[PDB]
Amino acid sequence: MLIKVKTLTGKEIEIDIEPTDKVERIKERVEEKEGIPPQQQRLIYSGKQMNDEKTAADYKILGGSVLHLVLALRGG
Amino acid sequence: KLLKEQKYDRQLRLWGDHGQEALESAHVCLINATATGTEILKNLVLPGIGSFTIIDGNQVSGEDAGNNFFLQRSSIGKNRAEAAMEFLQELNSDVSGSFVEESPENLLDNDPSFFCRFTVVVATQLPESTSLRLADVLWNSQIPLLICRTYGLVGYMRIIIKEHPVIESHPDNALEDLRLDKPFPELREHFQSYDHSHTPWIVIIAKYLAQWYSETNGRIPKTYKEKEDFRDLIRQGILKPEDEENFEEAIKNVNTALNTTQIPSSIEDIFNDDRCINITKQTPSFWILARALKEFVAKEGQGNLPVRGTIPDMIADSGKYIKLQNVYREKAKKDAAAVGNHVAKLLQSIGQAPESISEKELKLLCSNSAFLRVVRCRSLAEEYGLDTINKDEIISSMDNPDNEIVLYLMLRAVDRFHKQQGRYPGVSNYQVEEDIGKLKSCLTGFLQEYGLSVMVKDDYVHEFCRYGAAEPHTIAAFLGGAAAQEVIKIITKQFVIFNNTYIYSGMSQTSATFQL
Amino acid sequence: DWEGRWNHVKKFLERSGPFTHPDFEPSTESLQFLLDTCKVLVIGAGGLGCELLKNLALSGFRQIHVIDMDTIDVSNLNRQFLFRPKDIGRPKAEVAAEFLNDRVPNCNVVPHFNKIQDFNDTFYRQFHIIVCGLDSIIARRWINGMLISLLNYEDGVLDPSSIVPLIDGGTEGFKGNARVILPGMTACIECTLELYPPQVNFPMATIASMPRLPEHCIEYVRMLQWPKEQPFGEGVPLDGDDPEHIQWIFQKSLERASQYNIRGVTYRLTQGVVKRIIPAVASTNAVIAAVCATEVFKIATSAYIPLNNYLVFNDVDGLYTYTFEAERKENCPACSQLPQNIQFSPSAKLQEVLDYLTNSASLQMKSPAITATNRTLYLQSVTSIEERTRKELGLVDGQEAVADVTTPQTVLFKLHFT
Repeated sequence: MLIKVKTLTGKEIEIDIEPTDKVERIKERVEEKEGIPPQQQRLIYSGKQMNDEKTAADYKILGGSVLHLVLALRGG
Repeated sequence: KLLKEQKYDRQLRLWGDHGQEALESAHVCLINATATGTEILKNLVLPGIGSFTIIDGNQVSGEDAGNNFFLQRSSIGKNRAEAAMEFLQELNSDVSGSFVEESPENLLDNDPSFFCRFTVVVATQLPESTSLRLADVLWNSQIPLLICRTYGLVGYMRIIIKEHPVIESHPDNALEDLRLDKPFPELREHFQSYDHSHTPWIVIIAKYLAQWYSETNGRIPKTYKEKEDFRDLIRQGILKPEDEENFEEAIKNVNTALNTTQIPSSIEDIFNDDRCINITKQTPSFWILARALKEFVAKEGQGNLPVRGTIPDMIADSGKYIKLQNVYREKAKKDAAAVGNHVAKLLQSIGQAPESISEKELKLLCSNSAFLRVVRCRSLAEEYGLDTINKDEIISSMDNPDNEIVLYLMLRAVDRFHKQQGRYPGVSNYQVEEDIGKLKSCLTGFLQEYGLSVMVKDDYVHEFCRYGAAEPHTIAAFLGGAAAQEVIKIITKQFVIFNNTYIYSGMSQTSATFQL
Repeated sequence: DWEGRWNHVKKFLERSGPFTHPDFEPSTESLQFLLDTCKVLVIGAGGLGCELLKNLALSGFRQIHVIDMDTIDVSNLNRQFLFRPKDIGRPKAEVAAEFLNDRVPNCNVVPHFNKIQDFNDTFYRQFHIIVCGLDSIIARRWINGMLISLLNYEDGVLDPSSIVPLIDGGTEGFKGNARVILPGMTACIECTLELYPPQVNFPMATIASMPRLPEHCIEYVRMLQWPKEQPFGEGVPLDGDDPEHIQWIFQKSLERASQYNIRGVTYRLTQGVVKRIIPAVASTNAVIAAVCATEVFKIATSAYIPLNNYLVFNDVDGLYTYTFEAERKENCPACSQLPQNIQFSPSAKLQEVLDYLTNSASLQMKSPAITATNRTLYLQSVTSIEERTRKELGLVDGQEAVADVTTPQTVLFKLHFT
C-alpha cells in the first residue's frame, strides 16, 4: 500500500505502509524522509486525529489516501 | 540606537540582524491606498521597512474611510495617498513615508522609469488594463511586482519576479548532515579514538555500524528488517542491564542516522541550470557560488556538498560532545575554504576581483548548501497570452467544482465584464438582478476566448454579483498580512516566496497556490 | 454614521446568496441591529488582540469588550499597533480601547484590566460571541471550560441558546491556527488539546552535570545558580523583564559556558531562554485575526457558513493552509455531556489516579484534586492540602465512584469522572 502524507508546508511525501502498521510507524517513515521528529507530528485523516497506538487499518487508510501533518499554536 | 534592538527583538529572532538591515534599506511602492494596500503597508512599516511611497490618484470616499483603519472621516475628499501616508506614518518614526498624488496609469504614461527607485512594487485593486501595462513595464525594468486584490470574500495575490534565488531558505525540519554512510577522515579517526550514558549516540551507532560492516560488508539498507535487526545488535551491548538511555536513544536514531548523505534533487537542478553552467561577467553572485558548489562536488567534495558542520544535541558527556562537535565544525570550515577557492578562480576567469564575494556570503552558502532555492515567475503576459495560457493547470484543478481556481476564473470574467460594461457587477443593489446574466455572458466569453472546457457552477456567478466588488476589511486584512511577508521575503531574500498566484476564499476559509 | 460608511458590509446583510447560511434573511435592518445589540468579547490585547479589535470594529460591531491583565512593553511595538512608545507602562486593555474608540468613530470598546479568572459565568453569559487571542495553553483551557459550564441541558437535550460560540486564534512565528468552537457540539479546546507540540524540556542531569548548548548554561544560571545565591537580595525573585537581572544571568552564563567552553551565549539568547520567548511578527497575527474576525461576522450574521472548526497556516515556504473538521472526542473530559466513566485499576492505592490525570496526554492536568462522597482526598491547592497532602482504605472507600476532580485553573469546571 502506497499512501501520501502532506507536510506542514504542504510538501506531501509518499510512503509505503501495510494496513497492519501502527500510526506510530507511519511517523517514523515521515521522519526517515523529512527529518520531522515524530514527537512533534500530529496526523489527521478525515477529521480524526490519528492516535499512534492504533493501526493504519484502524483509520480505513487505503493506498491513495492522504494524511495531513497539523499543529496548534500557543502565542497570540 | 540600542532602543531599536529592543523594539524589533521578536522579529530579529526570525530574520536576524542582517535581515533587519536589508529591510531598513528597502524602499517600497504601494500603488493604491485602499484597505488592502493600507493593511499590507501597515505590516511593513511596523517591522521597520526603510521607506515607502504611496501612489494614489483617487479621493478618499465615504466607503473608503469606512473600511480603512488609516483614513478618517476627517479626510474624506482629500487625496487617498496623502491621507493614508499621514496615519501610517504614525506607526513607526523610523520609517520615512512619501506620496504621489497621481494615478498609476498617469505615471506609466508621463514617466515609466519612475518605478526603478523601488525595491519592490505592491499594487492593489487595479483593473486588467493597468495591471498588464504595469506588469509589463516593471518586468522589463527588472522590478519585483506583487499584484494584490480583495474582491468580496476572495483574496487574490500574484507575484512576478523573473528570477529570485535564495540561500538562507530557512527550512522547518531537515535531515542532519552527520554522514555516517560516507564519513570523512577526521570523523573516522574520531570514532576510532573510542560514563556509559556519557557517550554520544552517534559514536554508539558508528561502533556497531563498523562491526556490522565486518560481519557483512553491508551498509544496512533493508529498511523493515536489517535496520530493525541492527537495533537488536545495539541492544546486546547495554552494560549488564544497568539502564542505558543514550543506547536506547541511538536505537531510535537508527531510523535516521543510516542514510543522511546525498545531494538534494532541487540542488541537482540548480547545478544543471544554464545560468550555473555558462558563466559570464553578467552572471550574478548567487550563480557563481552555485558553480563553485558544483565544482566542489566534482573535486574535493567527492560526490557531495560541503559538510554542514552542525550536529543535533545528544545526551552525552560535556567534553565528549564538544569534541565531536568540533570534528564537524572543523571539517565544515575546511570544505568552506575549498568552495571558496573555486569561487576566486571562477571570479578571475570572469575578470572580477577575488574579493568580489565576502567570506560571510561564502560561509552562509556552505551552511545552506543543501537548501538553496530558486524561484522564477512567469510574466503576467505569458499568463494572459492566448498561446501561453497555462490551461493544463486550470482544467486540471477545475476537476473540483469548488477548487479555489473557480474564483480566479470568476475574477477574469468580472474583469471582462468591467472592460465591457465599464463598471463592476452588482455594485448597486438593483443592478444585481440584471448583471447576473451579463456576467455569465462574459464568463463564457472568457472561457471560449481561451478554449477552457470547464464547468463553472452558476452559484459562483451569483455570488460575485452579490459581492458588489466590495473590499471587506477582514478579507483585505488577511491579504495584508500574507502579502507583507512575501514582500519581506523579497527584500531580505530570506525565505521561499510562493510561486505564482495565491488564492484565498474567506467563504470556505481555504486557499491554494497555482501555476508553477 | 456617514454616507457610504458601511457599504462594504451592507452588501452581505442586504443581499441573499448561493452560499448564505440557511437561517439567513436578507434585511436592511440587519446592519443596525448588529451595531446596536451584538455583544462581543475579545480576550487578549497583543497582536491577535489588537488586530481583532480593528477587524470587528470595521465590520459592524460596536459593543466590544476586551480583557487583558498585561502592561505595554517596548517589545510589543513591532506588532501591537495600538500602542506607542509613549504608552509604555500603561494597561493594554486601556490603551487599546482608548485608541480604537478614537480611530473608529462610534466604536464602544470597553476595557477590562483583569485576568480571565477574575470573572465568572454571570459575566461571560453577557456575550453573544467570544474571540480569543490568548498567549498560553492554560488560559485557552480555562476559558474553554467556562464556556462549557454555561451549557444548559434540558433533560439530556442540550438547549441551543445556552451555547456561546468560541473562536480561538494562535500564533507562533510564521505558523498559526484558527478554530471555531460550539461548546456542546463542535470539538472543544480540550478535544484537540494534543495538537499542541511538546515543550523542549532539559533534563537537569545535563543542566547541572553535562552542559552542551549555550541554552544549558543559561538554564542553569536561571534555575539553579540564581536561587542558590539570592543575586538581588534574599527572597527576591528573578524578574525576566529586569534588564539588570538578565544582565546578571547573561554574565554568569558566559562564565558557566566558558567553564565547559561552550560558545554561543548571547544577551539575546539569555532573554529568549529565561523568558521562554516566542518569535513573533505583525504579518502572521494579521492573518489569523482576520480569519477569526471573518468567522465572528459570519456567526453573528449568518451571511455565510462558519468555518468548520480548524485552519492551519504557514509562511516559511510559500503560502500554505490546511482546513479541516476536527472530530469531537466523545470522551472529552471537558465537553462530554456525561461523566468520564473510566476505571484505571481494580482497586489498589491512590497515587495511581493523581498520576493518570496528571500525565495522561488527553487530560494533562496540573496539581489536581479529587473529591469523594462528602470528603476531600488530596488537594495541593497550603496546610489545607498538607493534611491530606500526604492509601487502600479510601482506595476502597469509593467502590463502584464519581470521584470528582478540579485542576489548578486548567478548568473553570469541576470534572466528574467515574
